[PDB]
Amino acid sequence: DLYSRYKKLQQELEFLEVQEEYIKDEQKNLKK
Amino acid sequence: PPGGGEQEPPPPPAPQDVEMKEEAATGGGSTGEADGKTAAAAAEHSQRELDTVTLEDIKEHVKQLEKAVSGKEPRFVLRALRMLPSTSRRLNHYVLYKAVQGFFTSNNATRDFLLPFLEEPMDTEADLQFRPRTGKAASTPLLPEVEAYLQLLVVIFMMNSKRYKEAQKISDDLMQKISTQNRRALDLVAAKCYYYHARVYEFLDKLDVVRSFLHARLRTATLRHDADGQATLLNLLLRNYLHYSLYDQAEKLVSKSVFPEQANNNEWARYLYYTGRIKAIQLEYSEARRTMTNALRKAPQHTAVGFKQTVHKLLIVVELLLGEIPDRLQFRQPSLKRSLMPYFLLTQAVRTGNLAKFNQVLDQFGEKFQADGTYTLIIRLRHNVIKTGVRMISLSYSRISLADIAQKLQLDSPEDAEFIVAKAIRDGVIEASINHEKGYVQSKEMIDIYSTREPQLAFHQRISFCLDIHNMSVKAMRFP
Amino acid sequence: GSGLRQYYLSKIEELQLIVNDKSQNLRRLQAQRNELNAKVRL
Amino acid sequence: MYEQLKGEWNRKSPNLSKCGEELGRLKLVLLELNFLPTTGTKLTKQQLILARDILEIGAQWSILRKDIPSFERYMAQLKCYYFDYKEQLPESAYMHQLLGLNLLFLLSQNRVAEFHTELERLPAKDIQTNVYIKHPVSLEQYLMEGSYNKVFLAKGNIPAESYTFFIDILLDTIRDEIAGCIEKAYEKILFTEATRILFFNTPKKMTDYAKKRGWVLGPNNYYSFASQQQKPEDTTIPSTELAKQVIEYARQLEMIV
Amino acid sequence: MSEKKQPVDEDNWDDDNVEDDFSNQLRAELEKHGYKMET
Amino acid sequence: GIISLLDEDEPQLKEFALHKLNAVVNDFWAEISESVDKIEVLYEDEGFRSRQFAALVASKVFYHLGAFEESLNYALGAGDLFNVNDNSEYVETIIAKCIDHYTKQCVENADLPEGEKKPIDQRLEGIVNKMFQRCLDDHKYKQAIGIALETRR
Repeated sequence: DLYSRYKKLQQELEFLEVQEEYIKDEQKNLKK
Repeated sequence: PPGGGEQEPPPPPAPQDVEMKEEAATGGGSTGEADGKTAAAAAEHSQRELDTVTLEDIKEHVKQLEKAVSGKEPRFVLRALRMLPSTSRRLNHYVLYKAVQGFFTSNNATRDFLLPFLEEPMDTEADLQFRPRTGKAASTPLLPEVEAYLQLLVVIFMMNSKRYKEAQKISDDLMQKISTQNRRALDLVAAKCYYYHARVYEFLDKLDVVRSFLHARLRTATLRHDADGQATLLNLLLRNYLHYSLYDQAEKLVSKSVFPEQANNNEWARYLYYTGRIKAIQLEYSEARRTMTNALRKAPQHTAVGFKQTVHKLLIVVELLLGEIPDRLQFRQPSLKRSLMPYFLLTQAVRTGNLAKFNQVLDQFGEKFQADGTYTLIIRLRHNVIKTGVRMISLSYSRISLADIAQKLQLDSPEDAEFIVAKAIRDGVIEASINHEKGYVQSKEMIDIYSTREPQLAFHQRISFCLDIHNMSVKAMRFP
Repeated sequence: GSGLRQYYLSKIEELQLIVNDKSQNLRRLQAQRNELNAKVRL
Repeated sequence: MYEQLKGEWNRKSPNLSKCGEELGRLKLVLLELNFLPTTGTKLTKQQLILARDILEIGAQWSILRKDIPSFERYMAQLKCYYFDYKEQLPESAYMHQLLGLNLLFLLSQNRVAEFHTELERLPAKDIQTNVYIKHPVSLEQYLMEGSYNKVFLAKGNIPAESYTFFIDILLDTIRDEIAGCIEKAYEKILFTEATRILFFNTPKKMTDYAKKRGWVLGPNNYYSFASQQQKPEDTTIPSTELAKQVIEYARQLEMIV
Repeated sequence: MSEKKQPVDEDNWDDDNVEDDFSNQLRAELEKHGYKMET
Repeated sequence: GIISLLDEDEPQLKEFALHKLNAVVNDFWAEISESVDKIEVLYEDEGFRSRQFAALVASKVFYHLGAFEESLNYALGAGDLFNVNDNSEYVETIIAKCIDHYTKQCVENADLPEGEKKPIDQRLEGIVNKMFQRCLDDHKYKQAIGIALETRR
């Protein structure tokens, strides 16, 4: 688990960030 | 007996109710935000942390005999909290021991029993993951005890309780710390315990053990956790380094740890004063008088906290020595009326030419001056005596003569005229040019602050400031 | 533990803290986006 | 153990082998039990007492041989012993003037920040007593307003020695600044004002101001120059970077925060 | 906070004026004309 | 002062110099920040008979200085005096940085296994495989496999 903890948090980083950019996209499009 | 007897049904129950429930809600919501609230870095029980800052200092000092607060400790420390049944049992005990305080006699805990009360948190499947809960449970042993202001034979027991709490630092640094962010709460606890433990080492000798331990507890900062522990421990580091007469200050300047960031308008404000006197001890030259004004104007919201009188006193002392000559009657607080009289006479003889009156006042009130920790004021105040006069006339006359400006400032000799015409140029106390073909110190003036890019210089930082404010709003809005 | 475990136990520290914060931020952005969706829908 | 205790102490220092041999005594002085912490055994602090005084005469050898870095070296371990980590008893009668030669050491060499972090360790020992500091401290008070040559009207007062090594550095420390002040915008006080009032009864000091500085004294005076630029203000140099600042302004203001 | 290390508990520029910077405000100064009936 | 304790160039004060280095090796790395050349040049001595020790105390100070890599470099240049010193709670910082630099360096070498490969230091890996021995001893092996993956070995 502990090594898979450290891998799974990594996987929880970028897949979480793509949503961060994603809401930017959605908001800017919604303005239009 | 008939007088003093009828006057203790009401006194006990007040702390019995509100002193009961306050930290009950504190530990309650704080515990729920320790289990939950992974972003518990800013707890609303941190405002309850502040409410505990001013809470016990005025609420309760003694354990409130007649069975008001004495039974709190045996109740509140008996917290096993195994699981929901064995924790709803303690939920029952919150009210169950209340019959013990009211009807029966509480468990007397005159700062001798709290140490053996540190077994109740261990009894019946002890909880160690709640090092915040047991941490405030480590503050509470001091809370009646230290806040009683004894410093009498229980200073050492203070020290032992804080050794158990430093063992709670050991528990954070060693025991089940899975990014729980509790040091930044344990840094506030380390703050509180080391204010009155600071006093503890004021009622005793030096603190060098807390110097090395302070370099260690500070050492762990900046590596894993850094928030207000480096700030507060740095200030405690500075206060008695300054309090002791030694080199002590260029070590502080070389102490390149000056940027523990925003301290919520409380730590940072005084922080500018701790660093401010430091920059003052090396003949401050208008670089830190601005940060003295800054610190005095940052967090004045209290009412004469006690060191605020010292910042208000020492602030314009350096400015008088530098360029300015305002008095210090502007904030004539009742808190200031008795702390103004020596300094009141202090600043008059500077601008006035009666240096004999200045020595009269200095010999008159030097005892208060020596109590203020400003010994070196006279060694450099005669500096700004003639520099204050020459600044005055230098401001008055535009094309003034140096062969005339001396004779008015009780110079009395042409040779004495130009002993002040040797460093005023390099210093910048007046903008003029001295000549021997014409020994006339004629000044000049310029414009184009509006015609040179002064305003856009002054504007950029504050533009960033306002956009900072916008960023703070957008970041601190959408909680619901 | 100290030599072998502590390097990963102490390195999942910030891997957990970052996802700890960006969920708060993420839900902030979610609330705003849903505001826009309701408005332009109506 | 006590090698050459007073071999050449009062008479003179004819042989420098006693120098390195005394420093061989400091080999054991620093290494008997400790030198900094000095944890226990106060009796080991006694040869740190004499270890201090031997460093004092050692700095008296450095003052004789113009030995600045070794001089401060002696004063360090000295002052290291006076901030000995243990509260021991009285050191000697030789501390207060020793710190007098330290304070004259550091005062004349433009060490003001170092200066004012030195007079704050013995609060009332260097104000109304310890003339070996009182002359340096009133000295610095002379170095406060304009009393730099007034010091030289006050040179004839020394408690023990000539103080030549810092009445001379107090010469130079006023020499760079009289040279700078004359280099300032000024109209040439003649040879008699720059050469007779100050110091230097017509030595090659005229080579000092004539060579180290300008003011070429040929026709009966020193001679200035412009000492100024031509006011080269472009003001369109920031025409690029400031546009960058605005681009950042609308940048962050336009960004979805 | 929680220090209370104090003693027991404009007049700066306007009194800095009116007492010392001001001269004819606390005391009189108008006698010069008696020193001016000959100049 | 007190600082000009080290103004002698004597030979036995070179071995007493180290005896003062490990004595003052703990806290005042703020002072050693101005005392870097006093440790660097002290490290630079062919006639110094305790070589790499100035890199011991150097790796002490440069951490405080803020050079997370410099204390690692001179910790490499500390010789046996550093490799023997691996049981502590402070050293876990510099060794954590060591395994960071190590695993990233090994991912780099695994990138291009031929041509212009950044050579890994022998003393760089000497505490690496030693730490893997800690992986062999401290009763846990998801760690030992973990660094095995990242190490590209």
